[PDB]
Amino acid sequence: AGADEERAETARLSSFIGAIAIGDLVKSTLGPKGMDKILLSSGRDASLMVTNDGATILKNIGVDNPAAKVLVDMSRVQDDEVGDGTTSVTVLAAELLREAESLIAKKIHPQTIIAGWREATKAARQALLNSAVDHGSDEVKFRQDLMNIAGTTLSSKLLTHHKDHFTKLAVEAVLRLKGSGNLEAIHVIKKLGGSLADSYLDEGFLLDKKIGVNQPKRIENAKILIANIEHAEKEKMKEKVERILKHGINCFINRQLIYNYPEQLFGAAGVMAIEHADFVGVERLALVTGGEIASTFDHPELVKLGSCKLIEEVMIGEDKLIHFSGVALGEACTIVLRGATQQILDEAERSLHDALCVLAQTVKDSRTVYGGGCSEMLMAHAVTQLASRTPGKEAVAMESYAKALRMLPTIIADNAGYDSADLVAQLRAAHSEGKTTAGLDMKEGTIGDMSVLGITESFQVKRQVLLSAAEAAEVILRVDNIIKAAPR
Amino acid sequence: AGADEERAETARLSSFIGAIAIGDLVKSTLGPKGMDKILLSSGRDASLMVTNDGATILKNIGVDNPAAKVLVDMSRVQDDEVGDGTTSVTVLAAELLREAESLIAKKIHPQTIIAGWREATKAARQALLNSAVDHGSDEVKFRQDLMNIAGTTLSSKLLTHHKDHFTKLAVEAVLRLKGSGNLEAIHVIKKLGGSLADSYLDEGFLLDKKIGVNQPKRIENAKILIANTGMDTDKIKIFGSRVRVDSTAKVAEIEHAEKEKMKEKVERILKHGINCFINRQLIYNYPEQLFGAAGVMAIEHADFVGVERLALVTGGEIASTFDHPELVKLGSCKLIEEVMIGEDKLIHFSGVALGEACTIVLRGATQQILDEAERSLHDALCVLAQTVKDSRTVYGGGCSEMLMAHAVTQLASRTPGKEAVAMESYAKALRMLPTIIADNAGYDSADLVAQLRAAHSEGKTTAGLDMKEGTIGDMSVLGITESFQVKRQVLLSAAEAAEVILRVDNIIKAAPR
Amino acid sequence: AGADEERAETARLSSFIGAIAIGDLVKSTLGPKGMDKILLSSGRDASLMVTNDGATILKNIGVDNPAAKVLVDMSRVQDDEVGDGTTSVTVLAAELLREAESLIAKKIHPQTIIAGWREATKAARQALLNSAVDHGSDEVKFRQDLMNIAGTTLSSKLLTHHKDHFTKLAVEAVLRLKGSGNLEAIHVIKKLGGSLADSYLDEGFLLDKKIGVNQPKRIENAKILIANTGMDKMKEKVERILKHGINCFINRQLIYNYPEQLFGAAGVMAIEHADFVGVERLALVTGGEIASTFDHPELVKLGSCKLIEEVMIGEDKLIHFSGVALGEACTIVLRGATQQILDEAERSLHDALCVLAQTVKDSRTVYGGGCSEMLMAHAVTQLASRTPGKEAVAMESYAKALRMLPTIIADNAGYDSADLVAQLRAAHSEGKTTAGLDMKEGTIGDMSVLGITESFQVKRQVLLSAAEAAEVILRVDNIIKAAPR
Amino acid sequence: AGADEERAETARLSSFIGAIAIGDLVKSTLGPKGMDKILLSSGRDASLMVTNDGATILKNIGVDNPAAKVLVDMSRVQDDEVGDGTTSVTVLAAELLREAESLIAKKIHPQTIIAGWREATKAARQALLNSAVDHGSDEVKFRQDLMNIAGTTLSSKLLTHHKDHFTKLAVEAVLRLKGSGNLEAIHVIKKLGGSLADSYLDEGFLLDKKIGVNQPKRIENAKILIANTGMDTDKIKIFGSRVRVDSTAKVAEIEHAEKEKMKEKVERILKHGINCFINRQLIYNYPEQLFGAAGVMAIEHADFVGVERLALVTGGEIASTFDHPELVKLGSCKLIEEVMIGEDKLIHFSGVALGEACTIVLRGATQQILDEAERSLHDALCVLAQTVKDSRTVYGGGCSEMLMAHAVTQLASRTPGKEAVAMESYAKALRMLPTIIADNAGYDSADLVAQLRAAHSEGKTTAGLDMKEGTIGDMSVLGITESFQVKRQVLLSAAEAAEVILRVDNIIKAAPR
Repeated sequence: AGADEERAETARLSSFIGAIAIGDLVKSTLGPKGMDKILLSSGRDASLMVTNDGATILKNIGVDNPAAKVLVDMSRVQDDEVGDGTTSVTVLAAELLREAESLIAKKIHPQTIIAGWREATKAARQALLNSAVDHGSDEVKFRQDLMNIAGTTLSSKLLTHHKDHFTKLAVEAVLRLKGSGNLEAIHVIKKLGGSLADSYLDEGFLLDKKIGVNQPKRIENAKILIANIEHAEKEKMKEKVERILKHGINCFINRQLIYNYPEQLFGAAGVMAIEHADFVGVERLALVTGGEIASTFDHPELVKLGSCKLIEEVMIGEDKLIHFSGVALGEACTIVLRGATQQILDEAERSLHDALCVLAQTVKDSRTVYGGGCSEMLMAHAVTQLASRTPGKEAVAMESYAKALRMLPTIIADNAGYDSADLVAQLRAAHSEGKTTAGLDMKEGTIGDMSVLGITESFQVKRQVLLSAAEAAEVILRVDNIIKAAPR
Repeated sequence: AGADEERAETARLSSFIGAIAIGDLVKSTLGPKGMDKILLSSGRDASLMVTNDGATILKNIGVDNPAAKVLVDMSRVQDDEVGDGTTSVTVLAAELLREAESLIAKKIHPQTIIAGWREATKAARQALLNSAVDHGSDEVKFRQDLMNIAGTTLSSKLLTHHKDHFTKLAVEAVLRLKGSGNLEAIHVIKKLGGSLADSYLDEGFLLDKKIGVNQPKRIENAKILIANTGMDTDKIKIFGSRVRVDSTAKVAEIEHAEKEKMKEKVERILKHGINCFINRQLIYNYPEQLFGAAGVMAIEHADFVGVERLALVTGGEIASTFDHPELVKLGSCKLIEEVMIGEDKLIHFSGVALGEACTIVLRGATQQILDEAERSLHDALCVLAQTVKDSRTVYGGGCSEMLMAHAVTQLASRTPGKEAVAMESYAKALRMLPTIIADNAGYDSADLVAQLRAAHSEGKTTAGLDMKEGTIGDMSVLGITESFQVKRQVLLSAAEAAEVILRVDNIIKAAPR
Repeated sequence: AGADEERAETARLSSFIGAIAIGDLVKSTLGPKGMDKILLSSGRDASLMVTNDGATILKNIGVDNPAAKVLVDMSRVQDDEVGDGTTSVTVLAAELLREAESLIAKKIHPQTIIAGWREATKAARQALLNSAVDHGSDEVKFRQDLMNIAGTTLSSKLLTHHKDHFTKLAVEAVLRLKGSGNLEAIHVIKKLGGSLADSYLDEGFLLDKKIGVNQPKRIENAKILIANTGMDKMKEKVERILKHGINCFINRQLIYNYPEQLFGAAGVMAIEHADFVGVERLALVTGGEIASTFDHPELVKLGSCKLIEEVMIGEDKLIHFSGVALGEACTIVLRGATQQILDEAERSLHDALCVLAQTVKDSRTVYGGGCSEMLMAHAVTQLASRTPGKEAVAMESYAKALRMLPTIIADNAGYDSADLVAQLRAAHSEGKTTAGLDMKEGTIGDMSVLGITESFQVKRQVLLSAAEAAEVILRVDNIIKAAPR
Repeated sequence: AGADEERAETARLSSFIGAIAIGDLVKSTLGPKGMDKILLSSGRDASLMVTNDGATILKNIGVDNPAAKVLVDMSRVQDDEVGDGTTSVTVLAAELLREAESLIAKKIHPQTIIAGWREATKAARQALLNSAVDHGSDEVKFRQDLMNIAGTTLSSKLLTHHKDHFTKLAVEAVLRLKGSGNLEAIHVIKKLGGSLADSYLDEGFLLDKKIGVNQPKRIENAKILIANTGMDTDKIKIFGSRVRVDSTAKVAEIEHAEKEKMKEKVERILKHGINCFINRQLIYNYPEQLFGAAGVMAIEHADFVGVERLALVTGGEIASTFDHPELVKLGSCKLIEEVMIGEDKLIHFSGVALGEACTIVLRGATQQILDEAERSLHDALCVLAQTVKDSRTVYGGGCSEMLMAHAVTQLASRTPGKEAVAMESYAKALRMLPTIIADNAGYDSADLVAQLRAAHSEGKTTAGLDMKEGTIGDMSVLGITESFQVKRQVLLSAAEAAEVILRVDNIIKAAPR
């Protein structure tokens, strides 16, 4: 018999070990004091990637022979419906495995124990019916629009002091982006500087390049041009200007290298040109400006369409950047974030991305549950009764699944800056009482009414995680006759 | 000549160790709650090969120095007559070796113990034409088409939580396939996503490739072109040099030649009404612009295995140089289209006039467990083809094995000297199988042995090992049956294979390399 | 992904060691007795670079595996806003790590302590707004212009013999600079010549080139031509040239020899291979021009006429562009004995140039010499006991961090630091804002009389930077770098 | 390596060690239950050779420094005269060295003992004409063709279950081979598919090659063409340089010349009706297209040994340049087809007018054991031809050996001791064969030797060792007899082979080793 064939302690052990390694990096990731991690791999890579977004980093690397890559793969499917909030789904699945060592002690066919997954099914649907849910989300909405879930996504981030304001801003972006238009060209970049808003909302696309030191500082009623013996050269210079002056051209964007002679002309003319502009920015721009047909210098007049509300290069603080705004279409937009400048700040890139996808499905699902772990504690109180009442080893299955839910309250609290045991202690009493609105308040250090906060979780997050968490655990109970394995 | 010299007992030890190692990995697999395990090999494979079928996994890799690969090789010949169901045959041979320690204490000649192997042929009587087996297999059959044996083969396999449905599907595939044709062009692939059914049973042949973004979405009344030689043209055997030509107007001569190559492809193609072009290799860029405007869909670097299968299905192609079109090419016309299965974009060839060959498509939840379907798929194809045309089956769950065991113990004493001891050791070899079935179950093996024997001795052949139950039950209610053929060949298989292990050192042939 | 992984107690230690190593090198660089440090590297380094200014040397090199480069990187953003004065911000951030040993003694959760940083948010108020004052820096100002902060800024620098005079000069530059809105046109170079003044203030831009050992010395009502393309034909250049009255030609590249004979007879001074960077500033200065082919003259070119001449300075002969109409851009020229200490001036100026531009805009400053530093410590001690407690242990620890600064300033000076710290606190608690550490005295004295003051901006930004940067350290692992192994 | 450091008596030891090493390996080979051995070597070999025939493996390899190959080399001359049957002669020679230890304490002139070999001719002239004999074998013969000695040759080999049937087949092969025509063109190969018969008789020659994917599947009324020179054209007597052409304009002239080679082959081909072309070497690509359209099957790189044999079979041909077709070549037109032996593909040439040369194809149930058939077949082919030609035989199963042993023991003692001691040592040497026959039989050796001697001493020549019985039985009833020639020349040759052993040490083959 060839190859390494493992199922029993052998499969379970490897599954066990894969889950424990992932949980330690991820646990610090969740909540207000969530920690940013940068990964550098020695060999076959040359830089450190900053991602404290659990979904993004896990997808990127297939580090070991032990099983975990497939478990990792299913999270992204989750991340398109809701996906986000905080990365808690992976952590819960991992701890479920730890009780399995206890299971070897009971030394029997563990498949009967598989009933825990059945238990997961009732518990999953139970949280889909029991408690209070939002009835709002009218469309546009005066202020139930945000200050809610994005804030919870933001809760996972330290930057959430001035930032909670920024989170509010993201819904304005979604309100403009809904209906017939698809969830297309959305661009966000953080910047160096300090103001009350700590962010500006553009009515257009944001780019980072400059023609040269010479040229007009900014342009208004702007026109945009996008392009795919020495005396003879001058003819190229003049044709450009002759076509240029009549239009009133204010800005030129070129995907590739730009010839030096025209640069001189642009400065005097009052026209801003961009050398080697990135192609991806351009495609988003075409949808935004109304598009144009890009070919040879014949491109001018009406083959070119150009929006003109306002194009300017503005110092936001440290580094100069160029702002395109006021697109007539409204389908494609850009949001500019600001911060104190840290890896923790790059964390915000995750948060907003997390926020845009969630609202798209918030209107479509018309269903939500309370955030801050309110949903999770309530399920736990109900499941505890269930374990003892049922007969057999089935009860063992049911009891272990129930205690898994305990960690979410603990994980949010641990990164809070407050002691988890007391938190776990106080939290359970409130939820048991039958008070659904009450949950974990990171800001107050204890428990409070999150309805006021407005924090809510989208309906899709609870149903996909609970059913799919099974892969981590199914491997555990296929059989447990305990023989070999190759631990790590 | 060439060291590694072993004889008698020294030879037995290398042999003895190989048999014990194989049994523990394979033991887990047998029965309704069997085992599926993930294989990593590193350096030359770089992926997870989790295999349920003992036969499939054993053939793929020759892991170590001790001899066992040859014993493994023999199982496939058994498979190419049926040798599947649930893997049990390898285990019987392994336990044969344990009695050998007993044999040294015997103090007789060890090589007429070997004559015991002819006894194994005699043992064939116990499992052959002994006990009623099955009825049915009318042809096309309304309800006996499946939900029987495939389900049991699958029962030992984990995938059966959703795969038991897949198993039912496979006989539909055999009904279309069976006839004087024999067994060709059955193409089956696994998909990285899907629905509850987890399989879609396509009308014809399924391939996954696209010409490029520019080109028409569908073609109908389709013509198919297959070429041995690529579209690419230039260098030949001898470059003649990397060239620049002596002036301005001769550069044009080389450029012009490329245009002709374009011209031949369009002129021949348009008359035929060419809907799709499939080439097993690199495709030259110039023709690609042409195909888009024409309304023709081409496939770059199509796999040769897919192409040959397609040729049988379409009606064949004579694959030569650009003269290849019109009648040297036989094109079947129905529909060729690129469709999305439910996730990834694939191209479907269907509506084949021949009808001889068909394609099965599988879908899943994206895990190690999903790749399980790929291996189990191979396992399923073998069971169903044989079950319908052999018109014979035996009760599963080890029911057949215990009944045989009761009769064999009696036989050894009955014979006189030399014949008696050899045959008895073979007889006890049947006893481990009941134990192996129960052990993977998660239920107590010792309890199982005494209760099991009592039901078989009594005469009720239906009773067997019920893993779901944890005790002994009625096998027939389950619908668990084993192909008749697996038992007939295994008895012959075990006899020749078991003593291979008793004579060992390092056995021959592979085919000259 | 692989990497090197450290967490909670072990990760903190690596952070701990990086902070302590930096503080010892930087501590010697504070106040009138600051020590000059010299460094050498091989590969992309050409020669020994010696920098008093902590920010300049730290930015240049990421020497080893331990984490510290990002903390270091941050100080420069502060520098554009102000940064300098004396390097102390790095020291305060470093010492806050010492209380971490105390945190293990706490034995619970390091995150809760982090609340003190919020308490610091309350700060940047009580430090300077309240407690210590400076009422002045009204605008331009007759005598508070200098003989103040620059002297302290240069105190850390050994140059301060002749150099303190140089420092006085720097505030004159700010006065012209203030009004329009922002800094982006100041150029500073050092010369190999020597004089008591040790510096000349140029009303325009300074460049170091000559046409050749021929051509007129002086041009009048000068017109300036800048060309993108090289001169590498004779008649076209002269015909266009004569009509303009062309006094000087500057080309950013190789120049062709035939033209050169013509320029001398005409009475036109040309510059060969003038650096592009100098030219770009000149364009803003002179109104700019479009530097095209030989169609360049007349209208596409703009020229500023005042005085362009070659004048010897000390030893070397330099060419002076001056009298710019715009007024936005100005050039500072420094001269000295000619030693690594002289190069120290290059390090030293990027410590005073930035401060002054900011001094007019803030309209606020604080007394220097650590006067602000001890007073803030007295105020913060009260805060720890008043806040109920979680925010208190953390807050008290921050307060004691301020105690080291008085000690570091004294240590540099050549006096017993504890005695110094001791005498210092009594004067600050008294209510006299002006009183501070007088290193020359060896005791405490009136900071205002010898003039030292610190920009308001340095203290308010540092509080935000030192604190927030320090907390990222406890949670952050690996830090951006190559890290093979 | 310089000085061996062995002295006079120890010189004897090197001979002594060589004899003991060889006897154990050959020991399993003898008698109805024998073991098959596989050898693996690195250094100018290939992949594992398996030899049941002791003579074949010993002859092929010069493994080590001690003397033995010269003894070994001798067995082949025996093989031409008779050879095979079972390998026993090597075993007896090795045994005689064991008594030499007894001889050292026998403070007696060792060379006198040599006279034993002088009287070893007594075994030579006494075994001959005083025991058994065969007098039949008329020619072809209805039942004496086999089911005799070949079965005995096979008996030494375990395969005797399915295999004894195969041995019977071999005589059919010898009968067709007999007449005034010569010993030419015999070829045997095995197939990996199971059948009870395990063999098929092919009327013609078997080869395994094909023209390509295109071409008619089979041909009928076939004409065969063999070429001494390759289809490839360019080199000629004078190369014309290794050039090509300075552009692609002038490339056309060279290409045109190629077409003429294509034309000559078709013109000559069509008139003849040519159905198959066989060439021993590389085949040029251009003609390949021609053959497919014409309907002619050609073979690329055909092996020369098969070809030469084929020529005798087809009536032959004169192979030279392309002038070679029509009358210069003679072809046999019965049937040439590529047929699948239910498994691995191969091509069959059949219906030869000459009848002089024929080929045997064997099929295997599934094991190492049927490569054994290659091993076994060689033994069966040679033995039967000898039985008819010699017109003499002796009883098998060791019947001959015990009788002679009884006769030898009396002569030594009753003659003068100088000639007596030598003779007596020789006598007990014959004793081991009875022991080895029983040893591989399955019964205790001690009991067997004892019961054996009493029956032979009494006077029944027919009685011998019945391995199936485990005791002594009537040899004649089982039909086992040994060719008279195997006994006749072994006694003479063994006597002169053993003599070279005691006196001479170091000896071996060629240098580099």
